[PDB]
Amino acid sequence: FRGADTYSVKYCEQGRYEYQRYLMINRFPSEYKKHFLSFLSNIRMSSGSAT
Amino acid sequence: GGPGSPVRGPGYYAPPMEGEHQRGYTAEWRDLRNPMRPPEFPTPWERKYRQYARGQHPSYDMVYAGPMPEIFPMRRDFRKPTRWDFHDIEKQGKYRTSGPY
Amino acid sequence: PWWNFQTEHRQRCVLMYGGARTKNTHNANHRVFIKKYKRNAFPNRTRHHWAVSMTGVLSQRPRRMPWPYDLTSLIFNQPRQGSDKIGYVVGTSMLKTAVVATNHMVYYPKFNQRVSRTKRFFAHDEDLACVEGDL
Amino acid sequence: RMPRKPTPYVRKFLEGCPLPETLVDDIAGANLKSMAPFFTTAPRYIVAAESRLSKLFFHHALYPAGGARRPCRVLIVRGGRSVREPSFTINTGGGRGEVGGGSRGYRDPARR
Amino acid sequence: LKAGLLGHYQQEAFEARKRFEESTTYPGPIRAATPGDTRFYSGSLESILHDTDRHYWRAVTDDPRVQHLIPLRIRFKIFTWVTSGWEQRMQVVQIMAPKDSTIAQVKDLVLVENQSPYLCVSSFHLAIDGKELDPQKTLGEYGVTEQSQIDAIEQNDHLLHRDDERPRDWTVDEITAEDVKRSPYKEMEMQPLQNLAPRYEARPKGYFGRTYYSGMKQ
RNA sequence: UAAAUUAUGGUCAAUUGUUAGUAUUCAUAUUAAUUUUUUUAAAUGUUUUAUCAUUUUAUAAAGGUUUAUUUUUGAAAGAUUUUUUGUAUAAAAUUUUAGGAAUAGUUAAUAAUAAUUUAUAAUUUUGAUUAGAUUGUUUUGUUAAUGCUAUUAGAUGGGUGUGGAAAAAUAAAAAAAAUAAUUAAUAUAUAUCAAUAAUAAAUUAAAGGAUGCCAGCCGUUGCGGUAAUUUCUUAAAUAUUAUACAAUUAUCAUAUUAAAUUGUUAAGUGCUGAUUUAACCAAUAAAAAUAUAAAUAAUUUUUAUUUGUUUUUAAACACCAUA
RNA sequence: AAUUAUUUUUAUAAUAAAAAUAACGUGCAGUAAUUAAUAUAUUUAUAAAAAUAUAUUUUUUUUUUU
Repeated sequence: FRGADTYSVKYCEQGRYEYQRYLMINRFPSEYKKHFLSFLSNIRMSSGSAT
Repeated sequence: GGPGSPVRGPGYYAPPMEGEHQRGYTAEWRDLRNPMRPPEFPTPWERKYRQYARGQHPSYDMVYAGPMPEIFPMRRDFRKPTRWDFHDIEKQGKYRTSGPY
Repeated sequence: PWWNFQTEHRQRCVLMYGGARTKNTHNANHRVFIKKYKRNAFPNRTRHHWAVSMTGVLSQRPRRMPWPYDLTSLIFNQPRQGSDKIGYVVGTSMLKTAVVATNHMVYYPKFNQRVSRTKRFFAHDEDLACVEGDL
Repeated sequence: RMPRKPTPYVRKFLEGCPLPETLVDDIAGANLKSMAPFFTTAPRYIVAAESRLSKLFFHHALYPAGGARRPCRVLIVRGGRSVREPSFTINTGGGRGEVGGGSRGYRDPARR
Repeated sequence: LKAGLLGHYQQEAFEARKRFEESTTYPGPIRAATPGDTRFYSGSLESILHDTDRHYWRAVTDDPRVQHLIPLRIRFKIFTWVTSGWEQRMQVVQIMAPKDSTIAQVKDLVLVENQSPYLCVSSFHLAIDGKELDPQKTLGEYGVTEQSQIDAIEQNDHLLHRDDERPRDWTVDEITAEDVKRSPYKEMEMQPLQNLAPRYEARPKGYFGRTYYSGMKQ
């Protein structure tokens, strides 16, 4: 069953992250606020203890 | 397909579609069984792979190694429990017996 | 080779349930329906049952399913299915509330049909600005 | 849920007739719910089961739940005789520690 | 609604927008209004505690929270102990009073930055070069500016009636941070927050294992 | 009406087995079978602790019926700390019934936790409520097939209000706070006895039968004919219809229109149709967007036949002997 | 002497067991010298029948042909 089967050379000669297509993800403004605040808190987490 | 499925439309024909949906179903959606070109990359890096994105493998004289098919008696299922087959999840499941031979 | 989405689904099932993908269930079981009531005295007023009624939500024939390609998905990007709709105000008997009639599409592969259904939603307008007939 | 093979017929629901736990407890001598209304002078037979008899249940056997003034009965316990090994203190090892032997009541029958 | 008419309606809307942009021709410079807040956040309901009254990300600072204020200095008569004893000296407190505040309001503000347990303990009155100030007189009516030497004469009463009922950090936004150990004008307000824990994503969405076929997206 | 322009000055073809993929057997497959095997008899030792207590140990079954859900931060993970502040509760969408109708501890608003209030509220023929069936379930099977067909992941408002969370009366074991043990096929029954029954629960290896009949001169003597003779010694169900030739249950049911229908207040006529393919006048023939657009339609009407209505009540004619 | 393809009934200050029915009309069935057919409805005890009312249809050339 398909013992000898090959694929294009584009697959093996593509660069990294060439295939990613630009799609605009949409989310609610409440989601925007929630995620922005969460990311800001995570950035501001103080180092030393476990970070 | 619904929640987890990547499939977006029926395989061959569908109801009439409009605008971007028709454009996508007709041209732009991923068609992974295409034998001439693979799915198409974004604009800046499709041009530079245009001449790698034809055909499947450049050799048209491939000498088939491996086992020969059995034409009598013809078996229906080849499903056996195996200990070291890491591809069993794929070796299972019905597949179409249509190929070059 | 290229595999189906069924192969991906089988992989997921095997990983989560540990190899449990199916059981090869018997398919040709000979069912029978045994009638208990009289020929024309079934105990119901609207629908009378006299055969083997199958009770599938997505396992009933003729097949049908949501069709995500319609006006709403055509006219604006949504964060999530059914998040944003466009309809007509149908009733305003409730205070600070508008009843909006919205439509969607169901798909029947057997007949290759795209039939438009309708759904009614209680919306909210705090300042009583919606009148019946507003889009 | 439990797997069940489908069947086109009606399924039978057996209710069963097990051996009454109350009877097993009564013969073992370990029934703490029974109240005998009338006190009697007649031997009571009990069959020891896997060393389920103890001081707690034997106290009730002596003084039944009906309310008694004296052990006024003979109490036959088939089997139930125990044999106790001697006890000695191990001084070797990490420290002093008793070894009490044990009672081989149910484990060693009287006659093979 | 029939989707086939979307193209025709798009053409009609394009033409209507062009007619609007062409006929009325009455745009102009209009002051923008603060966007207020919305009650219709998505997801499940939120509790009372976290109802900070903003349900979207606004990266600007609108007018209502902006205040016009002047950095006044208030002098205090303090006595220091030198080898001889009780030498007289001077102590100052920085106060950020709004331009339109009254002298009584400025005094009440000074009551609030007096973290010192020794400085504002007895009733006092504000004065300029000895001339006492009317407590119901506006700063502009006295002409006082930051370059204005103003003294606080502490009458030797006691039991100064206080009301900490007004939080030190009270803006129109009605935020109430429990810690009132420093004024908002002194707090840096931008520093690492150690009272928390960074949490990574432990819930895979669609991809759990051996082969990333499609990732079961959505 | 464009009228046959002279370079014919370049002929010498095709085939070399090299692939842009649903392909159709009305009878072969497909099931219970020709090949169905294999076992299974309950009565039970989780643990540590400061000791008559306290700490750790949150989804067994049958029944009842199942929306289409769930990140208690709160316990643990877990750390230079600290919160029972680390946003878990939401929505969209897809169900069945030969005899098809009503539903309600009800909808929204609210200074109302815990509604003495206000409203022309809410569900439903686009098929609701109840009743019946009923876990869902592109995984099964079949086919040339977007057809048909099959299914066991779960969940659980009165048993302690404990707990971070009820998931709590059973536990093929996910090792559970000292390295119990860690090259073993053990995942043992061997936790071997004990009332108790194979009713029942699970599982598919590859270390000769049928089967009678008969008055003996006639009592219930119980003789015989008679060792009585004939019938018994791959198919059924079928998947593949994914099409309805065909007509003798048919399964019902848009009124056939400018050549037509209607006329009292409007025309014409003894009912216009005996003659005659032709019939005065009035009303009535077209008139939104869109052909792709997947509901762009209405839910009414009766010119035909019977029957009622009543009917000094038709004179008649024809049927009876009313109509 | 030619041409012809299942259901019903029933119970008391006592509360489901008894009875009966069913199974296309079809036997020794209908007046054949033989009496138009088809549809729909009304009636009458010859009812698998007949009568009445309406409608359509059946012509084989010497009437008609936009």
